[PDB]
Amino acid sequence: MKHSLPDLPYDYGALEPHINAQIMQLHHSKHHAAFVNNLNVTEEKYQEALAKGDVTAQIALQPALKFNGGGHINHSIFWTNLSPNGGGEPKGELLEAIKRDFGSFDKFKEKLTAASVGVQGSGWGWLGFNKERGHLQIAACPNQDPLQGTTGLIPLLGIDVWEHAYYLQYKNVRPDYLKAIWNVINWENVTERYMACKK
Amino acid sequence: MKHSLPDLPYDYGALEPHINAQIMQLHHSKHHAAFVNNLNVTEEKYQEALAKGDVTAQIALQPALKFNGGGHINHSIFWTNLSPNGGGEPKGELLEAIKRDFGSFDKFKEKLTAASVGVQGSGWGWLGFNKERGHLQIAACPNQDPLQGTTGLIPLLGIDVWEHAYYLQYKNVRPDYLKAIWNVINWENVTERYMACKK
Ligand SMILES: [K+]
Ligand SMILES: [Mn+2]
Ligand SMILES: [Mn+2]
Repeated sequence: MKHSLPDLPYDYGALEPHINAQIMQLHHSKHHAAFVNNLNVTEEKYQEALAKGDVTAQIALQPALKFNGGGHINHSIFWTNLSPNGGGEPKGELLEAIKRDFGSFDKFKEKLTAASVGVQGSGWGWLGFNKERGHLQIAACPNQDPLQGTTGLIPLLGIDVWEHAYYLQYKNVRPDYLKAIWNVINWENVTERYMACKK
Repeated sequence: MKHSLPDLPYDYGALEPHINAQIMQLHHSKHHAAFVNNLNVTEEKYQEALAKGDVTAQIALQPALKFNGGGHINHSIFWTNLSPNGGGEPKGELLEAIKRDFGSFDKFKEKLTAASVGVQGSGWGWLGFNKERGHLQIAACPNQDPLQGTTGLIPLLGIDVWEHAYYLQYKNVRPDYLKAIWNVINWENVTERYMACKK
């Protein structure tokens, strides 16, 4: 009934030196925790407004619902997209799809990096699956706007480019963070999400 | 709760020649009716998504909720803002507030006309009440985004500047529609809404 903060699947320092433990602890225990609690508060308000047929109240709650709900959706995926066992390249059908849709794994990395570096302000870069077209697709999302809820694409790999995802360690140089994060991508998880899209 | 299309407070031809009967009938029985019908469908989908804790579905439903819910809110106010007995100027505290906040009734008309003419695409011009500042305020809203739900201002008088509000009669010449609508403003209703803010 109530959304809950998932435990991080590894130690706060498991991704060093690529993402330091201070970032991981703040990002999970402060940023994500606030989204979950605030999401539950917003949902309860929305349920009351819906039962009363208060459309003005429903609409006034939309920014908080998308922001906190998206924050919960995005970070819950993000933690599983990273791993101390990550990095390198995927294999199997996901690697084949990457080569087919983007030319090569390196070209895909460049395209997702470009989308992630190109976010002006806060947001996310995504590798997604387009169910209707049956192929991979890159998109960027502002703030906490979640991929599937706002575009219909199924999320496979998300790169958080909010400043809190990198600033303590990499300061203003977002490209240094993007270079580092490729070393911890949990391709086992991305592959699982991809295979779940195909039937 | 099931939303319902409110009866129009007058005959479809009651606002002639300023807004013709064909427009009024289409606007109420087709456009507003569709907002009500689609709002009810969207609200039911939201009830299902809330019970399942499906945040992705909640967020995917937001555009339809704001569009149809806002359409229902906006048009329900709009019908009461007009009258066959309308036109002229308000009196009492509303006229005093208009003179105080905009300089004169004529200057207020210029400002609300300008905000309404300035909408690029579909939208609405509004005279609202700012509860925190305790004074009147003009704002424009895109599409069916409702005034109170998106800005907190209490709606007093709305001018629909979607093309369906005027096109059959005035074609591309939105300024002619804006000049004509002043002849049917129900200042009695605007006054009631204004006095309800100070009460
Ligand atoms: K360590
Ligand atoms: Mn984040
Ligand atoms: Mn309309």
